[PDB]
Amino acid sequence: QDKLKQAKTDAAKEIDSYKIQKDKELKEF
Amino acid sequence: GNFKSKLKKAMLSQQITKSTIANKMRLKVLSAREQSLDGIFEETKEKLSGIANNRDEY
Repeated sequence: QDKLKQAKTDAAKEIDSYKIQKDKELKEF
Repeated sequence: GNFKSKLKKAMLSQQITKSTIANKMRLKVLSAREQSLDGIFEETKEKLSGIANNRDEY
C-alpha cells in the first residue's frame, strides 16, 4: 500500500503558489 | 478574499483620487472667477483715486 503518497498529495504546493502569483495582478493594476 | 479586499481598496482609492482631482479642478475654476472679479475691483479702486485727484470734479 502506497498510503504515504496520500499525505504527499497535500503539496501540491505550487497549485496555490501559482494562484498567488496570478493574484499579484491586483498589485500590478 | 484577501485579493478581493485589496482590489476593492485600490479601486476605492482611485475613486477617492478622482473625487479629489475634480474637487480641486472645480475650486481653481471658481477661483479663476474670483481673481478676475478681484482685478475688476482693483481697477475701480485705481479709478476711484483718479476721480479723487480731479479736484473740480471731486
